Amino acid sequence: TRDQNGTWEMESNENFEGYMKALDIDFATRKIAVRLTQTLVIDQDGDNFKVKTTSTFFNYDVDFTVGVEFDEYTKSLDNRHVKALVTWEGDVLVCVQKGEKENRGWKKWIEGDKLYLELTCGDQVCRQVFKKK
Ligand SMILES: *C/C=C(C)/C=C/C=C(C)/C=C/C1=C(C)CCCC1(C)C
Repeated sequence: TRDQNGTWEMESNENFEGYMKALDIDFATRKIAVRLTQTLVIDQDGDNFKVKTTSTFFNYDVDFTVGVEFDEYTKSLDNRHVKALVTWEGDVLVCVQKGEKENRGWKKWIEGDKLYLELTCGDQVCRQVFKKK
């Protein structure tokens, strides 16, 4: 389904370290974040998304409209400027972050009671799986 609405609690986090290292996230920061359990809160109304990612130490917020390019400055992460665009490929939601890093972005999809997130940067792929709360 395309309906990604809900509160989603992480059950699996594969290769978050590699993704973070490919982004050039500082070594000391990665040590904290690498095995933190995350919660994703997604509010989806038509093409409009509000997404909040929360953990014990880190909170993130991003709002976007599907099909509308937008500049991002990822200063709380790797501190870079990218041009972000989120679109649908079938029922897979695809974000491309155009900039210095190749293959940078993510794919997100629902399969059952679970939300899957694939974060990509360079040659690295992180896969996270969440269950709806
Ligand atoms: C729709 C799914 C989205 C927008 C996923 C967002 C995930 C993040 C913004 C994760 C950010 C972080 C890192 C990449 C490194 C560790 C610190 C975090 C959790 C803020």
